[PDB]
Formats: sequence, C-alpha cells, structure tokens
Amino acid sequence: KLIAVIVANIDDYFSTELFKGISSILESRGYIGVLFDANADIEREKTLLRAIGSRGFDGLILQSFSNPQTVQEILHQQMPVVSVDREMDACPWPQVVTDNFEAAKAATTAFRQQGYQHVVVLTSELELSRTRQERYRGILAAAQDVDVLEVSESSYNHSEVHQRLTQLITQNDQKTVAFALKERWLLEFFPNLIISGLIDNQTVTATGFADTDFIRRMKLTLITQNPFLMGASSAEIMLRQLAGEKVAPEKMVIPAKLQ
Amino acid sequence: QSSKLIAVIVANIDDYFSTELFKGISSILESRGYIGVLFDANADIEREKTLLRAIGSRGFDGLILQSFSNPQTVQEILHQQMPVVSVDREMDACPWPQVVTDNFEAAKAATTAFRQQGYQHVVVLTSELELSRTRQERYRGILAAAQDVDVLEVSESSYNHSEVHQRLTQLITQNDQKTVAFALKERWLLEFFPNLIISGLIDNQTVTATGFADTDFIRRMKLTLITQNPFLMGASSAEIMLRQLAGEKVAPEKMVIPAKLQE
Repeated sequence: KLIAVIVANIDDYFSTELFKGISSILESRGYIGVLFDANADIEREKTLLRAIGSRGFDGLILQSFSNPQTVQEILHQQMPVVSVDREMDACPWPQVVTDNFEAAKAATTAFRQQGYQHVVVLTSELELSRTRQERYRGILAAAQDVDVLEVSESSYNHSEVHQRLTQLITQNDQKTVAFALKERWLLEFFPNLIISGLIDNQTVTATGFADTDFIRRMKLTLITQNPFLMGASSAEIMLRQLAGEKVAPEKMVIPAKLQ
Repeated sequence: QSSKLIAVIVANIDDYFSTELFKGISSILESRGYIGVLFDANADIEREKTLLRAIGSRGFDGLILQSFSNPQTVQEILHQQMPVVSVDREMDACPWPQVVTDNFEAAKAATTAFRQQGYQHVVVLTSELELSRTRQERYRGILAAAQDVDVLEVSESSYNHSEVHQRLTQLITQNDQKTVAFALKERWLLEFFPNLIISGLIDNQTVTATGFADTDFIRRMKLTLITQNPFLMGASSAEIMLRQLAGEKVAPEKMVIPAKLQE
C-alpha cells in the first residue's frame, strides 16, 4: 500500500510540506507515502516514472513538469494519478491547484490601494511553467506599472541578479513593491534588501508566494498556498481512487491567503 | 533481478540537511540502476517503526538510516534481511557501517577560531542535549574551547517563539564580553538569528553568530558558518551501500566527513 509522490525539487519547502500533507491523510488508512525527487530533470522523472510503474506502487501523486501524455506512455493507466500545482491541459486525472491568477491579482490590487503603483516581478523563467504565467497575468491585470526580472534557475549569478534588481526598484522613485513569484527568490534576495534599508515600507515594500514561517518574522505581507492542505486534499482524492470510486478528472482550487 | 529500491529514512524532511542528503544518495545510486526512495520519520520514533515494517514487507534492497531507530529496533523488525548504513548519528558500538561528521572537532575548532577574534562568551542555542549524542558532542567541543559558555535548550516538542527569543537576547546581553551566538542546529539559526541581525544586536564587533547550517540564503545576510556537506555525506553513504549490495562484507566502522567552517 505505497503511494509514490514525485515532486519537482525536494529542496523546496512547498514540496516537503505538500508531502507531509499527503502522508498525514494516507496514514488514516494504513497507506504510506513515498517521496521521489525529480531533481528538476525531465529525464530523471521519466526513469522514476518507469520504476514507479514496474515496481507495483499503488498510486501516484504528481507535482511536476511532464505532459500528461509523457505520463500515460509510461504508466498506461495501471494506477490512480493526481497532479498538483501544475494546471495542465487535457488532463485525464484529478488536479489540485491554487487560484494563482486571482490571488496575485488581489495582492497587486491591495498594494496598489496603498500607493505602491510600481511592481517589480521577480520570477523564474515564465514559459517553463503555467502557474508562473498565471501569477504574472494576475499582476498585469491590476498593476499600474510593471517591470519584470526573469531568472533561469539553471544558470544565474547571485550578485548579477541582485544588481539588476536594485536597479528596477530604484530607477524611478515611484513607490515600488518587489513581488517574488516563487519562494526561493524571496528568501535569496529580500533579506539583504531589508538590512540595507531599500525595503523600508515607505517607498519600497515586498511580497510574494511564500509559506515558510520564518521569513515573516524578519513584518511583510505574503501570499500562502498552504502546500500542506494541497497535499492533504490530493491524498483524499487518491483515497477515493484506491477505494475504487471512479473519480472525475476535474480541477480542485484551494484558494490562497494574503496574510 | 530484484526491486533495486533503496529506502532512505530521514529524521524530518523539513531539514535541508535531509533533502540534500537524499540528493547525494540518489546521484550515486543512479550510476548502478538503484533508486533512492525517501521516507519521512517526521520526528516520530513510532512513525519510523511503521515505516521500517513497511520497508521490510515490500522488498527494498537496502536501508540508509538518518533517523532515531537503534539497532535493537532495526533487528527486531527487518532481521538483517537487507544491508544497512547509518548517517549523521554518532552511535557508539554500531553494528553497521556509518557516515558521520567530526562533531566534537568541528565545534571545538569553530569556537577556537571565534575566540582568536575576541569572542570569549559563547551562547549555545540547541535542541535538548540529552536527546542526542551529536548535539552533546558539538556542545562538548565548544566547552573544550571556551571559558564563558551559557546554554539555551529548546524543546522541539513544545517551545514558544518569543519565549526562546527573549531568553537568547538575555543571555547574549548579560555582560560585556564579545559574544558568539552558536546554534547547534540549522532550524534555530534560521528561526532566531535574522531578527537579531535586523534589530542590530548581531553587529560583528561585540556580538557575532555562527552554527551548523548548510542552506545558502542565510549565507547572504556575512556570517561565518559550519557546513556538514550533506550531499557528500549522502553520496558517501550511498557508495558504502553499493559496496554492500555488491556483496562486500563492509566492516562496521565510521567514515568521517569533516565539516567545514566557511566564511
């Protein structure tokens, strides 16, 4: 009674917390969650997918980058599947996602209503993920002026990004809000900016999609996805699939919270 | 032909040390067709037992242990059906091979480096000492190098944030001796040091801070920290496992991966 859980990168708090959610729910039925690291590698995921399939795992909860076809061509309906945080197309199985566009929108609208009309979006490459595009789409629909700084998680230099970032925030003394689209960018760059004083909550402030209890205590307003809940919810769906209940391949939206 | 699945049980996946450990194990095991599988003990020794019972009744070909189970537990449940390698435990008289850090030497050297810069007063922040031999060793290393040493034990089970905060601030500020706040575990450094850097307490002139931590983002705050090289510890433990899987009667000795004090 093992459920394989493949995450994009076990180094993200979102992923380890999501897994803790699956586990918590799976334990109420004697089922056990098992974690696999796709290590941001399309190929590692493929070889992992084959192993998961041939070894007889009972279920697959997937928060990754491969098209549903890539997953069907390897597992071929031999087990229940639930994808998380990806919002893909023509998905033949259930999905649990955040209201990315909406949450980003509301966030941007709140900051706008406080004079911070300038927004600098710090994100990973947009075209590689649909949830990233949605968040950026949400910021675009409610922001007056927007500047974007895309970073390739596979090739970049800390100071190089740090400089282009300080730049975008201070080019105009327009009241700016630095908006991180993923937690790692918020943890890597904003702390220093708080110490240097650029982020004074007067002219410049900061926000982003972060779920870690320890950034908040340095107080900024962050958007949380509550990955634990998303993980718990996907596992409920998975219980239904193992129990035999034919499940509808629909999207379940766990709303984000601007706290 | 077998499962070729190696079970890896970590103390808690929330620890960056664990996830990196696993990454190390996975890159080595891959070179030979083996696949690391991650299990989360979630800080519960009971949880761990059911994971082990599952690991033995599903046919995994090996176990890499970075958790709480003693050998009596692992014997009674798995009965040596599969080779075992332990990591980051500092267990004496261990029956299987081990991969550990020079906890005493590393702490001692770090304290010595700080003393030479003037910091004579060490404020140790840690999870309960009795609960772990590795913590005890790092604490043992500090006392072996510093005069004025105060200790602040935190209960991972039930502790209050501002409660611990207020005490740390009390111990750091009691006298004029230059002080080093030394975290024995990464989480404590990550939870309590940032505000002390932002509030001005930690200024690198009268009060500085260090600890065992491998995460990069704190690096960028410039603090001097001790890294355990978890990826390397994980890869080394996987190298030993492959030797056992290849049928080598690997002696149950400890392989020491020295920690590095990195500015």
